[PDB]
Amino acid sequence: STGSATTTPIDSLDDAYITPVQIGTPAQTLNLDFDTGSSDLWVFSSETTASEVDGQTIYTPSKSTTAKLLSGATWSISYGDGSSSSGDVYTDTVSVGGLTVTGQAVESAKKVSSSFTEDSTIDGLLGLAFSTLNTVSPTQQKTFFDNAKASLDSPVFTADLGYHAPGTYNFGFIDTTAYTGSITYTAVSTKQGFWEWTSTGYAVGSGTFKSTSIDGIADTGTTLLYLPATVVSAYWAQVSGAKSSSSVGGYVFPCSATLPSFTFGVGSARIVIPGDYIDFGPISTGSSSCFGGIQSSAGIGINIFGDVALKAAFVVFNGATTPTLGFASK
Repeated sequence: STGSATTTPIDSLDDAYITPVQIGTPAQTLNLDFDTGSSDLWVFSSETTASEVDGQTIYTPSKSTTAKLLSGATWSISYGDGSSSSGDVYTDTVSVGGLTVTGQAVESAKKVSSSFTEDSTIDGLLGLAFSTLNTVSPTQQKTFFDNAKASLDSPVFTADLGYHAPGTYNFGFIDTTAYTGSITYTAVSTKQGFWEWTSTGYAVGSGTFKSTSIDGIADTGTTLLYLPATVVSAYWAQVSGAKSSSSVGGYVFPCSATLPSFTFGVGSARIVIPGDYIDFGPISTGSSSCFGGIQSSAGIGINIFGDVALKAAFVVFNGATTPTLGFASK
């Protein structure tokens, strides 16, 4: 089997991407944030505290003939940005782009933090990291991908995120029309439950490439590119007037700037992030200070190849017995 679904930016900055997902019988379609940095499929629901719902579409398990309470199971998750959610668990039929999993754990939110409430466009998350990170207790649950894997033509999914445009998540096949050149594969460590890999270095603009190992995660659920302070300083030093602002919470730059590109290494291959991808616009409405899309990972504890980086590539998440990651230009 295979599946193919379009993923669409939630706003004009590509802050996140939503992908329609069919849950239950008859289908209830929710727009979920596919997150290769976590491993819970959770939704706004008929159980979510009413004051914490503001425009989201909810899953109502009592209206699904295939929903079953997973008795005794609870979940609770905290994300890198400080947001969180928790609740109980149903199993139900879940389909993505024509690919169907029966008996999928659908984590029903009883509580969500303010950041989720305030984002009316995101009806929940669909985790695509390794199932070892799943938070369901006392019986840990599998991700949608883990459940689908055995039925897939090939044990892979791909992320093809757009810049200010829709893109695609495919399951079970590699679309050879969706990228240019060849795919370069690189080793993955699953020790922390992430799609963790080591970039071979970077360049800023038309500058020389610096060969240096940068361990980080491929995380579709993180907006920006978070790299070591040394790398980030070298980037922003090429933008007149750019500075790190503790009041704002990162590097800002004059909105009048033309940003240089940023290149990262994948083995001997190179992925180029155009400068425009690094512009996250005014810090507040009407400001002439703009927020940067490359930020320091210092104090996160991990480097994160978020959407800024991933949307510059066609990315293969290879879930074979020995997982690997592939990157191609597009």
